Amino acid sequence: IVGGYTCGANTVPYQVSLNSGYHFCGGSLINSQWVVSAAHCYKSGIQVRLGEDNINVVEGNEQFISASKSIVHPSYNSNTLNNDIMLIKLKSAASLNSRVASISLPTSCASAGTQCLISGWGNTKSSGTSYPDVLKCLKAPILSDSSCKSAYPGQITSNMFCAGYLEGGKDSCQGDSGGPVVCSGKLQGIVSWGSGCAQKNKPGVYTKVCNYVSWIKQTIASN
Ligand SMILES: NC(=[NH2+])c1ccc2[nH]c(-c3cc(CC[NH3+])cc(-c4ccccc4)c3[O-])nc2c1
Ligand SMILES: [Ca+2]
Repeated sequence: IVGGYTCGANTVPYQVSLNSGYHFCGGSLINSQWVVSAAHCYKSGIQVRLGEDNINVVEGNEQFISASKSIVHPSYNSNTLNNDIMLIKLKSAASLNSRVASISLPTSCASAGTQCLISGWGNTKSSGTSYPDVLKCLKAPILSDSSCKSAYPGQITSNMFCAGYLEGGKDSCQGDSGGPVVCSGKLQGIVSWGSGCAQKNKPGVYTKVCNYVSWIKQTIASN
């Protein structure tokens, strides 16, 4: 997260860290046994780490659980990143409390101007790499589809939306991929891609979760 602030320990209880010997992507807990992340974060050997703040120090509240299976959307396109969503089923259910809790799926899509909270342990530098130990937060608005398509002509599908600042300086970045974009208590987006990080007129692009709620429910119900 570039231009954000320190969230504060366990203030984003649905945020998870996908780990393979190091933090490589974020995710969101949607129930005690399932996590939603981005398809491009897929790899084998994933350990889901819940209740984290400092990902380099066991401070208490952490729950490390292996993923039993990862389900990448069948229509995920790695070249356009269209349908960049994946579901991860945990080997055992997580113990939910105040520090570890799930976030609700939306019943309707959000409108432009909606203010959302984006969080993660990704790069905090737009020009260089600086990865944080604790969780960073950024409040950002959803931009209009016209501004988004104007910024990324021919690359935005109906399953994506832009959020952020056109002036640059505040944005999600590498390492934040797969993590949550929560607006009015509902998971509306998944950090997916962008051109650089926090560059002027190149806002972040997010997977539009409201377009996948029935797919998520049907997939969870049959697995
Ligand atoms: N500006 C943004 N809002 C933004 C958001 C998410 C991003 N994710 C990435 C990203 C970049 C790379 C390096 C490509 N030269 C790799 C990954 C990546 C992470 C895990 C697995 C595979 C790729 C990214 O998510 N850049 C990103 C930029
Ligand atoms: Ca920790």
